[PDB]
Amino acid sequence: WLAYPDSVPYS
Amino acid sequence: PGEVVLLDFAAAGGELGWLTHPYGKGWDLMQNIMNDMPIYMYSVCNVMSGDQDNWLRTNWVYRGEAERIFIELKFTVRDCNSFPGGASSCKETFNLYYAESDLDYGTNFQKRLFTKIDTIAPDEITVSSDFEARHVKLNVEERSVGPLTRKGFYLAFQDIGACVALLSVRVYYKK
Repeated sequence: WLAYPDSVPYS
Repeated sequence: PGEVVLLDFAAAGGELGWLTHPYGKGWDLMQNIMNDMPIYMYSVCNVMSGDQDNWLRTNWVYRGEAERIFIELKFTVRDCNSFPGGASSCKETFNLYYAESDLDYGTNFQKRLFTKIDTIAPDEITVSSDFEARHVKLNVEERSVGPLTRKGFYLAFQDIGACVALLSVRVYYKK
């Protein structure tokens, strides 16, 4: 499950 | 006008590294690129995954002249009813803490030194039809603490099993 739509890890 | 900003997560453009504990299992730095501008956030959503106690601590902030700081949060929380069978282990709040120190302790995080400011509750949850349509409900909450007496301070966020995205964390004092 994602907390925010269309979000992906940033690193 | 009369505000002096000490910390601004969204203005940093993904460059602030906040410490997480336990490492790699809870809060995560995320990006969204569906607008002209990228959006960054610290998110956690371990709602059907057993008991959660996930901590996120800011960088160290030099307080300078500030005696009382004001803390402004902007965040989303998804409806626990979005997750089938999770009416027991799903939460819709998280907890805000702080700690003062005269030096930056770096990666040494001792949650025992942190004082709770408040439980943060969303005025508006984001329900499934919102989320699925890419239309979140962004909440805005402000708290203050003081008098501050050390050289600097940290904020921390504790997740107890909610589906939360932190999009803005702004700390200021009034000159």
